[PDB]
Amino acid sequence: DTTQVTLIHKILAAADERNLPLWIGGGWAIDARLGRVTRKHDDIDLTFPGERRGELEAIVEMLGGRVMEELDYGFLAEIGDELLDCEPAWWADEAYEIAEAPQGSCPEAAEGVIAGRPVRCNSWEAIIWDYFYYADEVPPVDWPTKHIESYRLACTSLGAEKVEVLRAAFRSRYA
Ligand SMILES: CN[C@@H]1[C@@H](O)[C@@H](O[C@@H]2[C@@H](O)[C@H](O[C@H]3O[C@H]([C@@H](C)NC)CC[C@H]3N)[C@@H](N)C[C@H]2N)OC[C@]1(C)O
Ligand SMILES: Nc1ncnc2c1ncn2[C@@H]1O[C@H](COP(=O)(O)CP(=O)(O)OP(=O)(O)O)[C@@H](O)[C@H]1O
Ligand SMILES: [Mn+2]
Ligand SMILES: [Mn+2]
Repeated sequence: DTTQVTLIHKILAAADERNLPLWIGGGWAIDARLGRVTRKHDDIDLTFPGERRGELEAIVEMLGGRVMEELDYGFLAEIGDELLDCEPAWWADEAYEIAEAPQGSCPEAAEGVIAGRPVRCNSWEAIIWDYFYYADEVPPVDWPTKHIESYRLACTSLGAEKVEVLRAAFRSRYA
C-alpha cells in the first residue's frame, strides 16, 4: 500500500527535521525488522517521546490530519483515511522506554527498513510483550488469524526460546 508507505515516509521525514525520534510499532514494526511487507496493515502504530507530544500532534496537523480519540495508553489520529495509533515512551536513564516494557524498547539505532529506508522501530521484545498483554485480554487461539501469524512471525524472528523466557518474566511481573 503506497499510501501508507508514503505517509510513513512523510511523518518520519518531518520528525527527522526537528530531531524528533519516532518508533514504528506493531504490525509495521515486524515488517520493518523483516525488511519485507507481509500483509495489509490496518493502522500505523507509533511510539513518541511523551514530553514532546505536541510536536507529533503538530506534524499530524501539518500533514492535514487531526487527533481523533484519546485512549487509556495514548491517542489515535487520522490523516486522511489512515489511522495512527500513538503511545508515549518516557526518558529512562539513557533511552526512551515504553512504561513497563522490557529495557531497550525504543532503540536509538534505526533497526528496520521500510521501502529501502532505515527506520526506528520498537525492539522485538517490546513487540512481543504487547502480545502478552493481548493474551490476557483474549486467548491466542481466539485471535484473528492475521494476529496469530504476526505473533508467530515475530516469535520466529526473535527465537522461540527467547520468547518463552520473556513470557515467564511477564507472568512473574504480573502474577
Ligand atoms: C486502536 N486500537 C488499539 C489496538 O491497536 C491496540 O493498541 C495497542 C495497546 O493494546 C498496547 O497497550 C498495552 O500496553 C499498555 C501499557 C503497558 N504500555 C506502556 C497497557 C495496555 C496493553 N494492552 C499499546 N502498548 C500499543 C497499542 N498500539 O490495543 C488497543 C486498541 C484500542 O484496540
Ligand atoms: N484488543 C487488543 N487488546 C490488547 N492488545 C491488543 C489488541 N489488539 C491487538 N493488540 C496488540 O497491540 C498491537 C497493535 O495492535 P493492532 O494495531 O490493533 C494490530 P497489528 O499487529 O499492528 O496489525 P496491523 O498492522 O493490521 O494494525 C498488536 O501487535 C498486539 O500486540
Ligand atoms: Mn497496528
Ligand atoms: Mn494499533
